[PDB]
Amino acid sequence: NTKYNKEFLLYLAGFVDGDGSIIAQIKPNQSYKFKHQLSLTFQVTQKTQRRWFLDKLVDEIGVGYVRDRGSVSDYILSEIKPLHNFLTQLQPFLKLKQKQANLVLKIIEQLPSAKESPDKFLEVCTWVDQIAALNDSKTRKTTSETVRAVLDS
Amino acid sequence: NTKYNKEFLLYLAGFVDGDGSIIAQIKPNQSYKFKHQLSLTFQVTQKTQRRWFLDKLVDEIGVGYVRDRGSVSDYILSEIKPLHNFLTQLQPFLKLKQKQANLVLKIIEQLPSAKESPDKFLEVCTWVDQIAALNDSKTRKTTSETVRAVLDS
Repeated sequence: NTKYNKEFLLYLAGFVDGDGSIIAQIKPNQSYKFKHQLSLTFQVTQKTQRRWFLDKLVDEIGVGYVRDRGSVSDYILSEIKPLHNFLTQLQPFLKLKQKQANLVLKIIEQLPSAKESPDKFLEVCTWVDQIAALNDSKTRKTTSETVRAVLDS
Repeated sequence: NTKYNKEFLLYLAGFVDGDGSIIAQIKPNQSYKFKHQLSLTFQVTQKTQRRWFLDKLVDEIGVGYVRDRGSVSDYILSEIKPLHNFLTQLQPFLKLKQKQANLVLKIIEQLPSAKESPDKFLEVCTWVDQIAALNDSKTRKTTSETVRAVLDS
């Protein structure tokens, strides 16, 4: 229920439209009722020499974490409830990635019913794919890609 | 010159910090007094399917142009006077690329004197290099790189 400052949201939306990522993924996981688990991730990446900017985002957003990946680092926010509150506030200012944000919110509002319904879940799976297409990523996998995801998990 | 709206500047500054380019170059050119010419470029790049965002920037900034490269296109602003007026207004909101914008301004304000003084021009050459380094680009060239730049001209 953190309320963010509008000038911050305006600058961060332009930053996100230029280089941030709003991503959803469905990965195989035998512990889940439908054998797959959803992950939702707002991500900003910088070279490690500007990791201060990512640690600053954690201070300013109040949630999320920074992870190192060698010569780059990311700010990651993947907790559902703070992610919903953050993207609800950022969305009105996004111009290139607003549809990704809208779909993540739609997915999150559907998760209680996706826990029990196969139909509700499979429909989340279609919105996951719509996000990937908006992100210019692959939305369809070959048989080898599917089995390899299973093996990787 | 034109006065830009502040919420547009905040959003565009975050967009520039995320993925925009403030670049300066010195290239060999026989017709110039010191045998080299300066180019100053503010550049935003998008995939061609989102070229509309770049053509929109031309409408909103009031100057600059869009060029197609392959699967990508750029908005380019390289005219001195409008570039100075635009970066003067955007600079207070930049958080990662502010030093590049300030050096481009300092270069532009030095251009009348750099026209006649070798020392003024060579000093602009040092600011060009400082921008390159801030851009994580190389600031020193090998002999083959220098001669090739001559040949390319």
